[PDB]
Amino acid sequence: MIKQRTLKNIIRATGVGLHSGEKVYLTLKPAPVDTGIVFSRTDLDPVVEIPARAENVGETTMSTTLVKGDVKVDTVEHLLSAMAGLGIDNAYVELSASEVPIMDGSAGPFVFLIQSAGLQEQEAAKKFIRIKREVSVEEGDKRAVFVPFDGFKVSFEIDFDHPVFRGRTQQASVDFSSTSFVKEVSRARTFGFMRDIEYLRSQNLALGGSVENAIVVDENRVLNEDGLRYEDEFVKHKILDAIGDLYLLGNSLIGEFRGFKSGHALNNQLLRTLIADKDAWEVVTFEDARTAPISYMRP
Ligand SMILES: COc1ccc(-c2ccc3c(c2)CN(CC[C@](C)(C(=O)NO)S(C)(=O)=O)C3=O)c(F)c1
Ligand SMILES: [Zn+2]
Repeated sequence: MIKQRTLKNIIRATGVGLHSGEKVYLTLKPAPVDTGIVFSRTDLDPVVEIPARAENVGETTMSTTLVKGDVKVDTVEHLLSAMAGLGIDNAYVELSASEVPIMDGSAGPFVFLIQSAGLQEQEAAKKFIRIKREVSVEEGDKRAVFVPFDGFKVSFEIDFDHPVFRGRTQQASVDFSSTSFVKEVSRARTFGFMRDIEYLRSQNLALGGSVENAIVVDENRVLNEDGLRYEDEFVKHKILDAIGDLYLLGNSLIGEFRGFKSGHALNNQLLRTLIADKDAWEVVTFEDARTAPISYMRP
């Protein structure tokens, strides 16, 4: 069968929240079968746990935020993308502060630490959410779609009137039914504009943000000394974001996601819309990895 996966070993990372600027200690732990990804504020007494599930999304403003009462876990999308990309079903994610560390602004450092620690297959069928019917949401200009697809593939298009974007509108489509995640999207960094930065810092947003953890876009140029990891790094990062927001379903997807100027807000409306429409999806397992439409890296 395709089996559930957890961490082989505990991972510890220190970093800074992108939005909060707060210093945060991250500990990823193995978790039992069917735990899913559960975030835990270990700075609070008692400790507050929040499953990474669509129903626990609060603010979807400049990040995906999980809420339980007053308690928030901010900017989960890059870590969850890493979890989803590597096929990790079960883990505890402990944080000493509200926000996941931004690292280099990609999922790269997370996939490096996880893959260094290694993965543990568990004696239980991995569950997938299979898209059975088209499901679509639109906030005027913006579109987010699930389509039936025998595998896992993500298409995105952004279209910002800004000279940095080649003049050519950056679009990408990636099939992740095999092992393209690490190579293709893992290293694509978040990005923001010199134009917006003083106002956002006014709203206590992007306080931790620097060239060290983001693509910083001037009027006409990327400011980073070393420029871009990829020609389409911007749209690849939007794909990384979508994979993490989609993992809030709680299981890997069998289907196609298509985003059109989509962000955290619309991604979350699409999951809620999907979850409501029970004829549009079912949960499937695979007793024989050889006939499954998804394959995973050696553990
Ligand atoms: C040093 O100068 C600057 C200027 C602007 C920024 C900056 C300003 C704002 C933002 C970011 C960076 C990253 N970031 C998150 C981006 C975004 C929300 C995202 O990646 N979410 O996962 S996105 C690409 O979907 O729009 C911001 O909103 C900075 F970090 C530094
Ligand atoms: Zn992002």
